[PDB]
Amino acid sequence: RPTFYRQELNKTIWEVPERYQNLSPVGSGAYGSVCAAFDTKTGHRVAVKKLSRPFQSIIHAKRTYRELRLLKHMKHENVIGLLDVFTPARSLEEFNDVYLVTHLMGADLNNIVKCQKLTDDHVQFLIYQILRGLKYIHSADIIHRDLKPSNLAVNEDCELKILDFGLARHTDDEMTGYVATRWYRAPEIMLNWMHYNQTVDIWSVGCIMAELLTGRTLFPGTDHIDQLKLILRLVGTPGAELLKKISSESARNYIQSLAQMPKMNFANVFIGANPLAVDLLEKMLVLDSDKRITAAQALAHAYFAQYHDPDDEPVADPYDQSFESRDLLIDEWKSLTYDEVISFVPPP
Ligand SMILES: NNC(=O)c1ccc(-c2ccc(Cl)cc2)o1
Ligand SMILES: [Cl-]
Ligand SMILES: [Cl-]
Ligand SMILES: [Cl-]
Ligand SMILES: [Cl-]
Ligand SMILES: [Cl-]
Ligand SMILES: [Mg+2]
Repeated sequence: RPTFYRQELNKTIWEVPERYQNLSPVGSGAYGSVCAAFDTKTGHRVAVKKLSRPFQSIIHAKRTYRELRLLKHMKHENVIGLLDVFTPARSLEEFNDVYLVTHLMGADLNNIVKCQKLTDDHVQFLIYQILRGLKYIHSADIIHRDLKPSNLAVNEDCELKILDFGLARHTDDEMTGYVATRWYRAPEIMLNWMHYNQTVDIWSVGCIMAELLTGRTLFPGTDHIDQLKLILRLVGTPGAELLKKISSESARNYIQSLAQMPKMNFANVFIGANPLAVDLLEKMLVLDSDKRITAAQALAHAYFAQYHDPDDEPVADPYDQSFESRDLLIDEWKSLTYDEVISFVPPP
C-alpha cells in the first residue's frame, strides 16, 4: 500500500498517493471533480478524477461499477485507457471514495475544427483513427452512445483518442433546444423510436466528418423536430422498405404527416470535397440503420488507402456485460467495485 497525503482544493478533501504531485483543479461536473497532476512514477502529466457520491443510490453505485469495468477493459491506441485507480480505504468497511487516473488531454476536435485550415489529408487521418478505435470498441459489443467533437482528444501530431463513453448519464434538460449534446445523435434515437445499437455511432462519425470538411455543424437543430426536418431534407423521408420495419406507432404517426422528400445530391452539398469523401458520407448517413456501413467495412474504403493496414487494426478481448441485467443492493455493487479497485494491474 502506498503512503497517502491530504489537501483541500476548492472546498474538496483530496487524499492521494505521494507519487501524484502539484495537484491543480481543472473542472467539475455532477459526476466528480478533476485535478491535473504530475505522476512521479511514470513521468506523465495526468488527470485525477475524484468521483462525487459514488454509492449514494442503487443507480449511482451501478454507474460507478459500469464506468470502472469499461475503463479497465479499454486497451487501444485510439481509446482512453486507465493509468491507475485508488482508494485511501484500508478495508471494504471504511470504503467510500474512488479516484480514476488517465493521461491529461489538451485540445479536443472542437478546438481544431474552429481554428485550423484542414487539408483532405488531415480529414483522412482523423476519421481513420476514430474508425480504428470504433472497430475495437464495437468488437467488444460496447456502444459509445455520445461521439461528438468534445469527446475526441487530438495532439500537435494530429493523433486522436476517443473518450467520455456514454454511461447512460444525459438528462432530458441536457438534450433540449439549440445544443451540441443532440446535434450528432441518429434520428431514430432522438425521440427513443428504437433501442440503442452500435450503428448509432457510425451516424455520429458521418456528422463529425461533414463538419471537418465544411467547418460547419451538419444538423444544428433548434429542437428535436427542427433537427429531424434538417436530417430528412438531406437524406430523404423513409422509403416503403424502411416504413415496413418501423415498429414504433409514435414514429409512423408523425412521419406520415410530413410531405415526401428525395435524398439530395451530396456532391452539390459538399462542394469541392474529394469524391471518395462524398461516397463514404453517403454510406454512413443512411436513415435505415441496418444499411449503414460498419467501422470494419469503412476501414477498407478507398478514402483511407494511404493509412489502412489490416494487420494493425486490432479487435478487443471479450467483454462480459451480464452485470447490466442483474438486480443487486447498494452494498453488493459497492463490494464488486472494491474488488475491481484492488485487482487493478497497471499497464507496462
Ligand atoms: N431497422 N430500423 C428500425 O427498426 C427503425 C425503427 C425506427 C426507425 C427510424 C429511422 C428514421 C426515422 Cl426518421 C424514424 C424511424 O428505424
Ligand atoms: Cl506513492
Ligand atoms: Cl490512454
Ligand atoms: Cl475511502
Ligand atoms: Cl461537441
Ligand atoms: Cl470481461
Ligand atoms: Mg465530454
